[PDB]
Amino acid sequence: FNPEPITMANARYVSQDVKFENLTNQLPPPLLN
Amino acid sequence: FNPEPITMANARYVSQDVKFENLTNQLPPPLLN
Ligand SMILES: *[C@@H]1O[C@H](CO)[C@@H](O)[C@H](O)[C@H]1NC(C)=O
Ligand SMILES: *[C@@H]1O[C@H](CO)[C@@H](O)[C@H](O)[C@H]1NC(C)=O
Repeated sequence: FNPEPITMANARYVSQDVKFENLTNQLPPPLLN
Repeated sequence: FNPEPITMANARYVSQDVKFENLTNQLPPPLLN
């Protein structure tokens, strides 16, 4: 257990899913335009 | 053995490490902003 910032080093792009959280604040850089 | 240019087709983003090289010149295209 070690909380780290979310980047493309540990995230991958996937398709839309209804279990996925819908974020409008503090978007991680992968999810930020 | 066949040296080819470094691109995103053969490189993946990883987290910071102390044994990684520190590049300031001729940065590969994945490492330019
Ligand atoms: C996120 O959005 C999808 C599509 O609107 C919705 O089905 C789902 O209930 C929402 N909530 C979360 C956080 O899963
Ligand atoms: C790269 O730079 C960092 C300082 O941010 C240093 O800790 C590390 O040893 C350097 N790596 C090499 C192999 O030069």
